Amino acid sequence: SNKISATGVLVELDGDEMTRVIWKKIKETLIFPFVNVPIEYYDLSMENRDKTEDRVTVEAAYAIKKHGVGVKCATITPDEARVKEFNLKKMWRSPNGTIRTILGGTVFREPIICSNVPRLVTTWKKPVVIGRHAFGDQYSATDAVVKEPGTFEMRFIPANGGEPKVYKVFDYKSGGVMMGMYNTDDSIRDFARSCFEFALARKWPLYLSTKNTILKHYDGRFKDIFAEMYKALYETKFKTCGIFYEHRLIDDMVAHCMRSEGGYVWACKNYDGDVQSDSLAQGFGSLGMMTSILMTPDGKTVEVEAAHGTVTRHYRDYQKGKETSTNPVASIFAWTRALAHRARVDNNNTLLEFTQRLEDVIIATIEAGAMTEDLAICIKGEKNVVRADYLNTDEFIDAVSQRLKVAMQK
Amino acid sequence: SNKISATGVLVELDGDEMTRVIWKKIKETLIFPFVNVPIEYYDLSMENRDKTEDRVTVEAAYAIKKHGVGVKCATITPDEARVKEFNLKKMWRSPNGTIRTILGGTVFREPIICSNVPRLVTTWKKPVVIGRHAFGDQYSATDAVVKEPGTFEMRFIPANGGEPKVYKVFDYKSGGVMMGMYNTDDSIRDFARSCFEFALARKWPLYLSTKNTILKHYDGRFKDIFAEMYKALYETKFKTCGIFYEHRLIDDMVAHCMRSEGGYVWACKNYDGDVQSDSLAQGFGSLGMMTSILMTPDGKTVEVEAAHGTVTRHYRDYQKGKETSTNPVASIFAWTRALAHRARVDNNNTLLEFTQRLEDVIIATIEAGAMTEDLAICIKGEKNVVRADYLNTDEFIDAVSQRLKVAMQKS
Ligand SMILES: NC(=O)c1ccc[n+]([C@@H]2O[C@H](COP(=O)([O-])OP(=O)(O)OC[C@H]3O[C@@H](n4cnc5c(N)ncnc54)[C@H](OP(=O)(O)O)[C@@H]3O)[C@@H](O)[C@H]2O)c1
Ligand SMILES: NC(=O)c1ccc[n+]([C@@H]2O[C@H](COP(=O)([O-])OP(=O)(O)OC[C@H]3O[C@@H](n4cnc5c(N)ncnc54)[C@H](OP(=O)(O)O)[C@@H]3O)[C@@H](O)[C@H]2O)c1
Ligand SMILES: [Ca+2]
Ligand SMILES: [Ca+2]
Repeated sequence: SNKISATGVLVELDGDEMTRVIWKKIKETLIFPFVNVPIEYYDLSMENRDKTEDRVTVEAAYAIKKHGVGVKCATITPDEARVKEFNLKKMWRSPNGTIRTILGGTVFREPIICSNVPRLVTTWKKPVVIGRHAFGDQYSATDAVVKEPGTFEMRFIPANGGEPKVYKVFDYKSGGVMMGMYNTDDSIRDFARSCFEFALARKWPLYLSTKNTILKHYDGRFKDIFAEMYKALYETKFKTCGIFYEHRLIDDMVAHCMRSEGGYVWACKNYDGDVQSDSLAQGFGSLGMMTSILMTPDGKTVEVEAAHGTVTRHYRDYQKGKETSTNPVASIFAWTRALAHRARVDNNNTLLEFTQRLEDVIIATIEAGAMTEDLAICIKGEKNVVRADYLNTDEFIDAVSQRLKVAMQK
Repeated sequence: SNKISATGVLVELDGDEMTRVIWKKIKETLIFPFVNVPIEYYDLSMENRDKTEDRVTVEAAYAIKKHGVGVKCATITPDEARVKEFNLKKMWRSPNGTIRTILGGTVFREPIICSNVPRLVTTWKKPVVIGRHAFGDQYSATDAVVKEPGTFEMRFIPANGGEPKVYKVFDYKSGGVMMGMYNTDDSIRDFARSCFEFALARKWPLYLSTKNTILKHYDGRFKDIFAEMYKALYETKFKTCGIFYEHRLIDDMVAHCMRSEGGYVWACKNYDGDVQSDSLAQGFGSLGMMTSILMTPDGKTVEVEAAHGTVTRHYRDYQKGKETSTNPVASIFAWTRALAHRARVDNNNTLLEFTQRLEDVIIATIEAGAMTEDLAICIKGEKNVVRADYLNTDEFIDAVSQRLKVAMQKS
């Protein structure tokens, strides 16, 4: 019972509403008792984001680049109703957006799985981790209606005074609609770097979906760039790891995902990752059972968080004194994942040990049958759920806490 | 009570490989012995499309437009390999894309369910019917890699002689990639008309996914057009059946599809409908249990078929001379679906009842354990099925024929 320490620092980003109440508890019960982390702490509450005029958000991001690891609690992103609620003198940009620009990199969503908790998709046994390429295809396109008959044309004008090449796209007769989109080789090459680095670190294979049958050039450039890089830099390493990479056609990927056991990383384009991430996440079940995690292209800088929001509907009931059974595992797993990275970077196996315990002690505690209300509802259905079927949030943490001590051997 | 018939006509398209052999028995066994509806027959064997330069294809399209109701056996879509196998001439176009263009409107995939055959998604208790647009967008789009540094711009050049309209799209420094797509107001309008008609006729409610969050002008146009057309011609008729039209984003809709019981028509754009139809394909179980049906904008003209292809691999065992358990139920349902549409235009409640019992009989056939391999692998899983769990194709069709004549008697 020597409490574990570290050698580098861990950047903590505190947040809002219900997840903050949960954050605080976790640190008191599942982290600070068992381990001493140096923590550079930025408070990203809405209150304190407003007070520093967002400066702490940016400060937090740069710290993550200096130090190399960050955990983030759910933070409210301000909108119109929020500016009236919290009296903000500015509608500040979503802190994730701010953070993500500065760090750069790609977001991987990895769900936590338990035996007894069933999935919507019977086949699924292991994580399917979708990486999403955020730099714009349709998200930075330029769209327009066509009210007159006429002709939609595309010019590529070379900057070295060279001859423009132009493209007949369509001659409309009645009305219509037109669009143009783009992407960079550098944005793609960074998307690729992230993916290869994540899947390698995780010791999973990597898939890539495109529709390159139809868009032989546009979607072709993705397939190629991944290929260029793979057999250059990654193929030997993956092959030592017992993993691989293949490009699949998007039509096969959805079918493969449907039919498959799982246990792989799925890298897909901006639009595809956006559409798929929601069905996929639904299918695995509770949003408390999944974590986000941005990974820069080098693979040394990581920001990690639960893939749910500040779960406000519950933060009301907590204010009103009512019992609440918000699921804390995604939050808890943000800590363990993030601390793991820290350990893997500093080559620190007492800390890397701890993270393995907690991760699996959580799965044990639910696998045995102690679970928050949402998981009960997967097993037992939404009618049928009685109070003895779920622990509330606080008594679940106290339940993983004892079970952790049990497995503090070594 | 002997054999019955109807005054309107079916339009039979003969197809090729395994599905052509199943086709031959389906008729002789399950439908012709109990139903004698007139048939303007058109053979569409890959054989014959070489022998008439893809021109029986087009003839058949216009045959259906003229007559109102087609049924189609699967056909080969010429690969570069199929050229060497059959004959040179031209590496032809797809007879599906050929007949679909000629007739206009939209294709709706509808799965068939059996209580004892599980889905991969533990909530799908009712069918989910994707209608894919199948025109424009990324499927007729121009694309280019960008090797130099330069500007990508878009010009709209009016036909009348007016001012071009230019759009600065991007300025490349390194290398990049570019693209442009169109869709037309009259393709979305006919996409819309068909869906509203189809959702109505089948008494299911109608969703439409877009991305008008992102693509305000482009996707909005779709949103606005269904909104226009719903109010002005369908919103009344929908409420007089107890159904609704709603738009959702594509994110909610795929979250919906996954968590929802089913029993709706989901109009998808050309790219969403290609992708999503494949997730639904696998999720329901077997392509043996799904029919593609093509409805024109007016909704008075249909060409129905099976969602699967010719089942080449099975046909290869048929040539070795070996046993095969190819699932005919989609092909049979393709008949009972056309004939049903033939009946509701003749007001023929006799033929309408035959189609419903035949379908009821194939369902209870499978619910009492009599089934083909694919459905055996759907229950027991790929590597745990043995010969004693499934019937071959002949045994199966014969098993339902026996079951059919008893249900004809007891009434
Ligand atoms: N990481 C981030 O920064 C991030 C991301 C997204 C949203 N948000 C913020 O969160 C706020 C609320 O957004 P929201 O309520 O739409 O999204 P949400 O927090 O994901 O809540 C949606 C609903 O999902 C259920 N849920 C989510 N997490 C859960 C958990 N851990 N345990 C049990 N149930 C859970 C709850 O349903 P019931 O009502 O049935 O209990 C909840 O009301 C917003 O102000 C937004 O800015 C932050
Ligand atoms: N006109 C059309 O309706 C249409 C549509 C799509 C494709 N096609 C054409 O069909 C040809 C063959 O393509 P394909 O083999 O990839 O697709 P397919 O004919 O749909 O067969 C795909 C595979 O899925 C399984 N399967 C499909 N239908 C089945 C059934 N009724 N019963 C049992 N198993 C079934 C079989 O796998 P196992 O052998 O593993 O059991 C089969 O080999 C191509 O030339 C293609 O162009 C035609
Ligand atoms: Ca999304
Ligand atoms: Ca497809």
